[PDB]
Amino acid sequence: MLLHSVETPRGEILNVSEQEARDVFGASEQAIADARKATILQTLRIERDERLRACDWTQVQDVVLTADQKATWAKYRQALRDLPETVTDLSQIVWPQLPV
Repeated sequence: MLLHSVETPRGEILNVSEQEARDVFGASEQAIADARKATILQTLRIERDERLRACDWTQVQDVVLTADQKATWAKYRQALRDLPETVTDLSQIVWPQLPV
């Protein structure tokens, strides 16, 4: 996990570790925590969407899988959605790992 954006004293930096941000760019510990909160907040929402759209290869019934397999995968999406879609993602998301 690296901070997708730290607005350091020398300006804005894209895709940077907490180490690199402080070491080279001289980012504040309040600027690290902020960017950490915000990278987490970005990751968890997008990650839920990733689990849906990446596993969409099973959801398209064109694939040659059993109804059981496709149902387990239709449950995979629906279980991620059964978990409340966390607005302002400041809670450790624990969701299903894929069956196959």
